[PDB]
Amino acid sequence: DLYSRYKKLQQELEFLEVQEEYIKDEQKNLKK
Amino acid sequence: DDEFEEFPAEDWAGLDEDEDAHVWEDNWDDDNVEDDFSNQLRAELEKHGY
Amino acid sequence: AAEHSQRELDTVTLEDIKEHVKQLEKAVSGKEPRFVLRALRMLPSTSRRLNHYVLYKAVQGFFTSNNATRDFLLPFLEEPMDTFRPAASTPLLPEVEAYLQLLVVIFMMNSKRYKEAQKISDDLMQKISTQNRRALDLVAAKCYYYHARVYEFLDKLDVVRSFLHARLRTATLRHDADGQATLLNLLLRNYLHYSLYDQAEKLVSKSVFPEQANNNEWARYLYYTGRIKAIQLEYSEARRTMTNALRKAPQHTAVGFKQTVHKLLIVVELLLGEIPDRLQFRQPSLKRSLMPYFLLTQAVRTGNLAKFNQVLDQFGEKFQADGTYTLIIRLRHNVIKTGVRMISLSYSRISLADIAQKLQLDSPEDAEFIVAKAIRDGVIEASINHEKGYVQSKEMIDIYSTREPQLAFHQRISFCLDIHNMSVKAMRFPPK
Amino acid sequence: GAVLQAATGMYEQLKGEWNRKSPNLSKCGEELGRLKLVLLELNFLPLTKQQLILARDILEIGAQWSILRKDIPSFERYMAQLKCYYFDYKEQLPESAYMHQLLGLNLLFLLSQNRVAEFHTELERLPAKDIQTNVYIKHPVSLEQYLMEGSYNKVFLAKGNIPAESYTFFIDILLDTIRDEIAGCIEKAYEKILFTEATRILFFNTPKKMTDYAKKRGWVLGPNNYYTTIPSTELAKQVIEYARQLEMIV
Amino acid sequence: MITSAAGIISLLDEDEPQLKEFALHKLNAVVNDFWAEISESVDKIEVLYEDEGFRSRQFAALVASKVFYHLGAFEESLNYALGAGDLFNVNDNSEYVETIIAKCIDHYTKQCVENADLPEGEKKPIDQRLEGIVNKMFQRCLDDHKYKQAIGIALETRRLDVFEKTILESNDVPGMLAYSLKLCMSLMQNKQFRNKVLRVLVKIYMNLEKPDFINVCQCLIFLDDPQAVSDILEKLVKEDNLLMAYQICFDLYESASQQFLSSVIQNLRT
Amino acid sequence: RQYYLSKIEELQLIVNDKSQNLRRLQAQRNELNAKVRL
Repeated sequence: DLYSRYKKLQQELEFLEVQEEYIKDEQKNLKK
Repeated sequence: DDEFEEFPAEDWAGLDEDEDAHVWEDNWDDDNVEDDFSNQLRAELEKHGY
Repeated sequence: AAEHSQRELDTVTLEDIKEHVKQLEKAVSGKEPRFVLRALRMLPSTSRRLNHYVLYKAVQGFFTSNNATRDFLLPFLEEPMDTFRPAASTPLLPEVEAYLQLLVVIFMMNSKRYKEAQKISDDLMQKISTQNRRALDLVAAKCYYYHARVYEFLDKLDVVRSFLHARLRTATLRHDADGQATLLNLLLRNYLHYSLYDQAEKLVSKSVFPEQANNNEWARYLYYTGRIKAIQLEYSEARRTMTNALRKAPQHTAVGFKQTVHKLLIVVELLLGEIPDRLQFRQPSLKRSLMPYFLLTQAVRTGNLAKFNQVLDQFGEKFQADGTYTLIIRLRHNVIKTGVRMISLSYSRISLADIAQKLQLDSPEDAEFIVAKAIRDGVIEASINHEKGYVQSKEMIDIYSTREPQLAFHQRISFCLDIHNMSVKAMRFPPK
Repeated sequence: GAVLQAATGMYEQLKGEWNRKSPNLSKCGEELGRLKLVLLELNFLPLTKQQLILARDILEIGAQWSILRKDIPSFERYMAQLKCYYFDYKEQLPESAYMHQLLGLNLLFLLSQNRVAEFHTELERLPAKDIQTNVYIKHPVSLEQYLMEGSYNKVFLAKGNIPAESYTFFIDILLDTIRDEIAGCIEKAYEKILFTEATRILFFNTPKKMTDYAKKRGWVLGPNNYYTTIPSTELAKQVIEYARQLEMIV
Repeated sequence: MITSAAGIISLLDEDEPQLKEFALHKLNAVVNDFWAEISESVDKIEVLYEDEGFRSRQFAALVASKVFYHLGAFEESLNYALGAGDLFNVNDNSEYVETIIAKCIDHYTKQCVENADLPEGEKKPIDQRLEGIVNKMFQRCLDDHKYKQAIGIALETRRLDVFEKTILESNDVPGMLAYSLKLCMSLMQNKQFRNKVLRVLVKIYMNLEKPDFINVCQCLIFLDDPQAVSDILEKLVKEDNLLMAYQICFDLYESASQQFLSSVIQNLRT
Repeated sequence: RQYYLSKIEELQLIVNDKSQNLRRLQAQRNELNAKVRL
């Protein structure tokens, strides 16, 4: 319940970070 | 926005009469004391000749 | 006739407050901060009306879950005898109940009734001490501010210090900004109100203000720290901060705020030697209010001890009324440094006998001591040649080819780059 | 109760020996030591009005004894505790006749170690009706106004205008404070200063004293008795930072 | 009523220890009112703490702990809060107590994972006080009967002993076993700790009075332990529960790898 | 117990901030990719 929600929150933040770095790299390559 | 009611929102008394209510905006050197111009020159110049 | 207009205004205020409440619910919907400052931004304008019929209708419409918290306002509330839920028994959002209790408090406040407002504000904070939701943090900031407004006219600010300290620490732990800013400003006012300037200064040094805090709270904090360092003798940073705050001060409202800030910036400036601009002594909203301080500045610029003494004897009540009587003591004792300041700005070199003649110092050694004290501070840049008697100022080297423009430009361009970066981060595209 | 009445008589004896022309410092010292030790048991700081009168008088006699004993590090602590005991939130004890005396003493002490900001705060603390009226603080305010205006010679004239004998103790050390401040002012005001005029304005009547105070600093006598680049790194870091803020997306 | 801490910090400079005890009691009474004045005078508190001859160095440690808790130097606040000892009433609901408890949990989890990944020869020792106080969180959670939260904290802290105890003493053994299995499969990533946790649930499953051999076999397939499942199948064969054996083997065929099935067959053959 | 809720709300605010930022970055990449495709 509480702990599972905490784990899902941390996992979603991690996935958000992956998407963030991917989008930055793709932005650089698209600018080129 | 906060009106800063912590500060008493100072009422300007009873919105009484101002000094002149002019559009004549002045500077800090317009409130000094001077004594005309001709007298300045002469009274300062008889010590040397006029 | 009057009842018809009153009923129409009650209905339009009911719809506006309904918009506020719906705005709280669609702000708690979407799980996001903001859109609640869109709720609280115009509580002054709606609190302008605050009639009894509209408040009672709102209470009966949005507190359909009749609780003891609704049954505590009802005794003091005067409900209309003859007199809307936008509809099931879904439990009330705590943000909604806090906001509704807030408007109830403010109506009960503007009617010059304080003690019951004191109790009701206390019960508002006793329940807000139980919630741990960021949606009830921006609301809670304004609840705290209006609560301290309730308490201020009841002359019981000292008892609130413990609560404000605890909630400020709670905000700092939760990284709150609006609540933190409101509590910090309010507690600085608490410390200065009981003349705990040392305590306020010490608190300031170990407390970092959030950069994201709203403009008005930032201006309040800047004013408070500026007063602290002005009575703490940090005049240069003082004037810098009050100039910043006046740039952040509202143009239309906060007449009392701008008046106090203008008064303290005037005294800080002429303590540092700077002469306040005459135009700020000309706007109608400030003219007669600064008229005591305007005569103060006239005496300061003239520098005659006779008119100075008469101005002091005539306006000392105004001087202490702002907590500036000691400030004006230092003012009366720094007018001489001010005089030396224009003397040295006008003259590249000047004999100390000439200094005593133009300043009425009656002694070359007295002039030497006074000018040495003045030049100790960063008021006058010179190079005293006691071999001959020169007060030869430093060569005004070209500001260009001196790296000073490079540093100033670096700071400014960094400011523009941060502005651009924050703007591009604040694009905030919507989902649909 | 019983300990409180015993301490009442005990500090009656304390002040009785103390107000005697020159109290035997050891007796009253051990007395007030054990007296504060038991005052910890008599509810030191927050209450019977006589209890706070007792504790406030303990600290007042202790502070004036520090004047008499001539110890500053303890003097500051007696100052702070009895400041928590003089005039802040107390309001139940009768106005001590010895309030303003030590407000002035503490202000002068604070000036003695270059604490003008803190001193000004303490000036703000006390009421406005007394700065220009109460002589126990008119002597501080007059002297410090003369200090701030730079009229040091006015201080040299008024050093004897103290309102009570319990001022000269740090009137002397204020006299040394002003002279060291003045010496710093001359050092950062002049380029070269002659031996004779330096001896004249350093307020060291003994020329030997002036020479010792000159050796104490690096400001030296002089032969005839008469005392940038392009860093290209931080600015380069700045331009690289600008390029960084242009690049690397938002 | 008090107005500042100047009197108290001035009392702090005094020499006799008992007056220091009284002043420390007053500081602990009011450090949430005016922290700033003692914040600049915390060096006295540190030199008070580091003295061995003090009879109450723990109280100085606690005072400095609260001071640093205000200061935001939560690292030194945690240091001198662990230095407080038993006077840190865990059962207290103080905000300082609560936040230092949370930071104790965070530091313990960080230390636990950084010691778990590292080999045995390089394990930095965990402080005894933080281990005991976090054990007091598990005990307090069990007394409050928030068993899921204790399970989660144990998984965060790599404490298989606390996890095993929490599952054993939990009121609902099968439901908590299922919740732990779902969490372990769907949410945790570290493979070696995953194997250790799966072995823990396997042991609890087999020691359970009516072993949920479907879940045990699933965990064994996830663990790749053909010998254990072969022995369990032999146990089922000798125990006559043939329906268990049939459903288990069908599950292994549907789920386990070809190598796993071939190895199990070879073990069943021998 | 309350520690769990505090961590959850902190992670929730961080996640909201990062999701809003990711939406902004996705929009920027969308317009730039549209320009490249055109």
